[PDB]
Amino acid sequence: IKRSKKN
Amino acid sequence: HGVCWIYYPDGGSLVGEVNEDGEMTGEKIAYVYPDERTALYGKFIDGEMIEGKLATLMSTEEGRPHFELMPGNSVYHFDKSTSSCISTNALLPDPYESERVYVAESLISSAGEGLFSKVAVGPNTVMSFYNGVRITHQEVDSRDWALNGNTLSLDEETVIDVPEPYNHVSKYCASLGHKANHSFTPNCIYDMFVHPRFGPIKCIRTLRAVEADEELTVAYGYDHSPEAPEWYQVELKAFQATQ
Ligand SMILES: Nc1ncnc2c1ncn2[C@@H]1O[C@H](CSCC[C@H](N)C(=O)O)[C@@H](O)[C@H]1O
Repeated sequence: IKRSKKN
Repeated sequence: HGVCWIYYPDGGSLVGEVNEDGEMTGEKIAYVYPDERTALYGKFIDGEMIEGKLATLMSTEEGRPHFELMPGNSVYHFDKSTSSCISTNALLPDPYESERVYVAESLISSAGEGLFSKVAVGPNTVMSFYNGVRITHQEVDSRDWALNGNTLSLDEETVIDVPEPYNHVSKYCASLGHKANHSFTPNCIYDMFVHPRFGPIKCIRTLRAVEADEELTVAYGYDHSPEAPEWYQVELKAFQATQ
């Protein structure tokens, strides 16, 4: 659902 | 003459004499990048950059820094992005980043352009900045992947993006973090960064030693199942079948 890069 | 240094977790810092109120306000305040050498010296109000000129921290004696200005008329100012404005000067590069990375054709097949190192550096070195417009997670998560190639979560409330046509260096080069391609064996990570021009953003920091001309990669970190762009899922499978 989360359509962004993450760290 | 009581000089103050304020260091951020990322390695950058603010240095100068505070006013009667105890704030970084004056014509001789400076932001020093993580290399503790590259700096933006000039007018700041309460720590906020009004007019910073490219300079070099030559030396420090008992906490007192000595800066010498770099040639040229390169001035910068706090220019935080909004949801619709990425930068007041999209074609003015960042001086620290300009000396560390460059864009070229990626070594990854069919990956377009990539970000490369200009120098050999050790682990934990900040190399590039990931600035962009600020939008909500709802806006991002509720739209097609075709529009989320450059989205990067900043925090629980904000997502940074470099939308068309800013994804083209000819249109935007203030920062270049969005040009780093993905890898499941990355040599860099996205880390928090407090920039004097861009404000709170993220940076690309090395995980280990990198050589001059080595391509910088970061793990995009999309959700996985033991949603993401097709190219990502493909490379994921290919990765699982080696190691
Ligand atoms: N490992 C990889 N394999 C194939 N394409 C990749 C990739 N990592 C990144 N990309 C490509 O780069 C996009 C993210 S932005 C990275 C910059 C981009 N290559 C450019 O030239 O502007 C993705 O949408 C995808 O098209």
